[PDB]
Amino acid sequence: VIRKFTKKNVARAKKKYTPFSKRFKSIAAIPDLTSLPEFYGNSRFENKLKTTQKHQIVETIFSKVKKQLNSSYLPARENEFASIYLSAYSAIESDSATTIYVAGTPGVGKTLTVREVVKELLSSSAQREIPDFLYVEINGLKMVKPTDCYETLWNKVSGERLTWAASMESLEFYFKRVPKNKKKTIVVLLDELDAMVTKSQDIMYNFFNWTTYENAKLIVIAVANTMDLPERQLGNKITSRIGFTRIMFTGYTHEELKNIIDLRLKGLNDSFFYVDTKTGNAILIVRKVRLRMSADAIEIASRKVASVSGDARRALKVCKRAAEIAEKHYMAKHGYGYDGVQTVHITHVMKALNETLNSHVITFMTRLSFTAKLFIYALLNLMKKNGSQEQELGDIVDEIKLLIEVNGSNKFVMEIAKTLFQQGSDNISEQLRIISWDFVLNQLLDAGILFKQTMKNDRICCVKLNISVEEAKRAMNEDETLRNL
Amino acid sequence: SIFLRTKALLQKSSELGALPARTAEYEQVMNFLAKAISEHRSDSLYITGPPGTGKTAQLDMIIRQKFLQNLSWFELPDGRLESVAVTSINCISLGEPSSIFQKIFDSFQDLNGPTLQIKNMQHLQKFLEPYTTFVVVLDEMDRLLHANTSETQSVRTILELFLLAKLPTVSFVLIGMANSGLLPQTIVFQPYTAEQMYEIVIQKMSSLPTIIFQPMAIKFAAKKCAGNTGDLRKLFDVLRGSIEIYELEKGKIGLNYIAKVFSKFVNNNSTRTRIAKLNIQQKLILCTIIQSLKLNSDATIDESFDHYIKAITKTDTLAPLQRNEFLEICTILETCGLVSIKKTKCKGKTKRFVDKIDVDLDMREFYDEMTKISILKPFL
Ligand SMILES: Nc1ncnc2c1ncn2[C@@H]1O[C@H](COP(=O)(O)OP(=O)(O)OP(=O)(O)O)[C@@H](O)[C@H]1O
Ligand SMILES: Nc1ncnc2c1ncn2[C@@H]1O[C@H](COP(=O)(O)OP(=O)(O)OP(=O)(O)O)[C@@H](O)[C@H]1O
Ligand SMILES: [Mg+2]
Ligand SMILES: [Mg+2]
Repeated sequence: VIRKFTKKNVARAKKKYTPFSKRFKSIAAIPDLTSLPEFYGNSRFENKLKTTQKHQIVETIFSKVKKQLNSSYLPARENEFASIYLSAYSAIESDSATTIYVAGTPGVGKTLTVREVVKELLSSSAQREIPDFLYVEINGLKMVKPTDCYETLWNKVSGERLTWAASMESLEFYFKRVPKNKKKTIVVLLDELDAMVTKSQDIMYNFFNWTTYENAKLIVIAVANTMDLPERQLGNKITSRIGFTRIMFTGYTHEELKNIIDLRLKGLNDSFFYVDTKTGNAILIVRKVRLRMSADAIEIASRKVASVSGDARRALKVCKRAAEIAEKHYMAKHGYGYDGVQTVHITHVMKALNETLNSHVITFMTRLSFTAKLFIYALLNLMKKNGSQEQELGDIVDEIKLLIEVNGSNKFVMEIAKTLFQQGSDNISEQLRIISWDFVLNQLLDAGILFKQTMKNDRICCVKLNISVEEAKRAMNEDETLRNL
Repeated sequence: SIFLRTKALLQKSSELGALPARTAEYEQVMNFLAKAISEHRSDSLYITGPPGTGKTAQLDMIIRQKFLQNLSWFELPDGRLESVAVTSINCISLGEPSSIFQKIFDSFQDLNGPTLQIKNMQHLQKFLEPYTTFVVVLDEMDRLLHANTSETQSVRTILELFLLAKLPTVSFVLIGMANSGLLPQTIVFQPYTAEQMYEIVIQKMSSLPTIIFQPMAIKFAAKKCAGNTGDLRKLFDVLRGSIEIYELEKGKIGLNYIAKVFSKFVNNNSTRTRIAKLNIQQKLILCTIIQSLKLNSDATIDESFDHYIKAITKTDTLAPLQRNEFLEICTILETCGLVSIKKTKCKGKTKRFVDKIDVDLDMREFYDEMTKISILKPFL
C-alpha cells in the first residue's frame, strides 16, 4: 500500500498505557507499597568517561584556589533553612501534605538550601525519629516535554514506566485513594517552576491539588524566580492552593558574600606550599611559598557583586577569574607549563570586574575599514538631517555619493575615489554602489550594529541603528578623516 | 506535642454530616438528593463559588458520612434504604474530557465482569438502563470546556452530560462543582465571614485538649481574612505560620504573632526606602530613565542611554558614563526593585527583539524624594 508520506525515524519508548487504578481489583486488594521490591527507589554510565592517565599534570600555587572556588563545593541561609526544615519536619512527622513556596533571583542559594534541608531530613529519618520518606527532584528545565514530570514522579514512586496521561491518573489514584498505612511520605522538589507552566495550567493544578488531599502524604517544595508568579501567570485556584506563606530568598549582602568566599578560602589563604622551581608543581604543607588572597580584594568584589546582583555564582567566578589572571601572569613570568609570597592582588579583582564592562562595540567600530565607517557616517548624517531613526538604503547611497563629490579637495578623497568607484582600475566602469557595499552592509548586519527590514527593493529598504547613537558618534569622530569633514 | 498536632489540624489537606458554617448549603444538597433518589428522577446540580469556600469538603463529608463497585445504602427521612452507587471524579486530572464516561464506567462496573469500551454518553445511557441510583460528583466541571475551538464544540461535553442526567428512565444524577427548563439547579457557596471562620476554627480545634491560641488572635486573623474574596485556606496558612514563627522565635500565643505573620509574608517595600538606599548617580540615572520613558514610552536601553548623555551634557553634573556602566546601574536598579528590563519585539518597520525599560514605581513619592536633592532638579 502506497503511503502519502513516510515517518522513518520514529522512536517510541517502552511505556505501558494501563494506569495504577486497574492494577488491583479493590482498594483492600492493594498491599503495603513500602514492602514492594520496585516501589520507592528499590547509574551505569560513570565508567564510560574513564581513560588511562599516562602524564603527570602540574597544579600550581593558584590551582587549588581556582578548584576550590567552584560551584560544586550553609552560613548566610539559616532563617530560610530553619523555616523550610521546620515546615517539612512537621509535615513528615504528622503524616501531612504541605506546599512550601520558595522564590528568588539566580544564585542566591535556593537549591542549595532545599538540598541541605532534605539531607538533614534524611539523616533525621535515619535515626528513626521521623518516618522514612522518598525524595524526588524534578527540574522543569531538564524536561523535554512539560508532561514528562508526570513520567518522572510516578517512575520514582512505583518503578513503572508509563505514558504521561496514564502516569497522571496513576498519581491521582495513589495520592487520593491509597491509605496512609500502605504508603510512604514523598518530598518533591519542583525546581524552575515557571518552566512547568503551560496554557492549560493542568500540571500546576495537579501538583498543588495533590497537596490538599488527606491521604496523600505529599510535600511539594516549589522553587520560583519571582514571588508574584502565582498572581501573574496562575489562576486563583492554584494561587489559593500554593498559600499565603511564601519564602523569599533575598540577594546576598557583601558581608554574606565575603563570608562565603572566606569559607571557601579557609585552609588556603595565609598558608605555605612546597613549590618546585623546576616544573612548578606545588604541594600543601623546592621553596616554601606563602599564598594570600587579600581581604580588601574580596570585599571590593563582594560589594560590587552584592550591589549588582547579590549572586554567589558571580562572586565566586570573579574571585576565580582574578586568581586565573594572577596565575597566567605567574606562568608567564616563571615559564611554567601544562604537563616567597604569591598574592591575588586587588588589581586582578578590578581587572576581572572591568573585563565585562569595557564596551568592545566602540573598539569594533574603530577597527573597521573606511567603507564601513563611511556607511555609518552617512547614516548618522541622515539621522541628523531628517531626524528619523530609520533611513532608506538609496538615501544612504545618494548621501555617500554626495559626501565623496562635495569634499573632493581632501587629499584622502582624491586618493580613494578611484578605488571606491572603479576599484583602482581602468576597464572597470564607474559603479553605482561603492566597492564592498554589500560586504560592509552584511558585516554590520552580522555584528548587530544594524537592523535591516525584509524588502526586495534595495533602494526603499530601511536600515536602523540597533546600537546607541552616541557611541557611534564617538567611534566616528575618533576617525581622523571623518572628524576632519 | 500540642503544637505539632495543632499544625497538623491547620494544614490545607486536613479533614474534619454538616460543616460548621455550611448548614444551609448542606440542607440544600440533601433536599436535592431526597428529590433525586426518592423520586427515582435524574437531575443536575451546579455548585459554584470562589476558592476555599468549602464545596469539595462538603461533598466529601456527604459522601463519607451519609453513603458493582462503590455500592451503598441511602436512607430517606421515610427510611426505605434505597440502593445507590456514588463516585467522585476530578476533571482536571483526566487526560481528555472525552473519556470521563469511560471513567464513570470504570467507577461502576466490577473488574470480574466484562469491560465494555464507552465512547460517548450513548453507551453510558445504554449501560444505565437495567438499573440503584448512580451518583457522580464532577469537581472542576468548568474544565470540561475546551480551550480551543469555539462556542459549539466547547460545550460538547457538558451538554451531553446534562442530557444524560435529564432523560427519563435512568437514575443518573450530576453534581458539578466549579469556581467563579433543563438547566441545573444552582447553589452558590458564599465566601466566609469572620465569625464563620472563627466557628470553623473552634470546631476543628475542639478535638484538641488545650487551645494554644488566645481567641482574640483568632478573631483578628479571621477579620483580616474576611475581605471581598477571603478563603479558609489563607486563614489556615496564617495560623500555621503563627505557630511557625512562635516556635522559631523560642503558652497561649498572642495577637502580635498574627501581625508578625502579616508583616513577614508581605514584603511591604516602600519606594521611599528604595530611593533612600541609592547614591546620587543611581538616583540621577533613575531620573533620566523616568524622563526618557515620559517622552518616548517605547524606548530601548540604548535610547535611554542617549537621553542620559544628552541630559548630562546639557546640565554637566559629574562625568558621563559609558553604555555598559549605564546598563550595570540599570541592573542595580533591578536589584533594588525600581526598574525592570524586559525583552520585547519592536513595532516599527524593522521589528526585532530589544531590551525595554519598564517602571513599577509610583510618581508622587518619587518626585517627593527627588525634590529634596538640589543637583537633580534639572532632570525632573
Ligand atoms: N549560602 C551559601 N554558602 C555557600 N555557597 C553558596 C551559598 N549560596 C550559594 N552558594 C553557591 O552558589 C551556587 C549556586 O547557588 P544555587 O544553585 O543554590 O542557586 P539558586 O538560587 O538556586 O539559583 P538559580 O535560580 O539560578 O537556580 C551554589 O552551588 C554554591 O556554590
Ligand atoms: N466548613 C468547613 N469546616 C472545616 N474545614 C473547612 C470548611 N470549609 C472548608 N474547609 C477546609 O478548607 C479547605 C478548602 O475546602 P475545599 O477544598 O472544599 O474548597 P473549595 O471551595 O472546593 O475550593 P476550590 O475551588 O479551591 O477547590 C480544605 O482544607 C477544607 O477542609
Ligand atoms: Mg536553582
Ligand atoms: Mg475543590
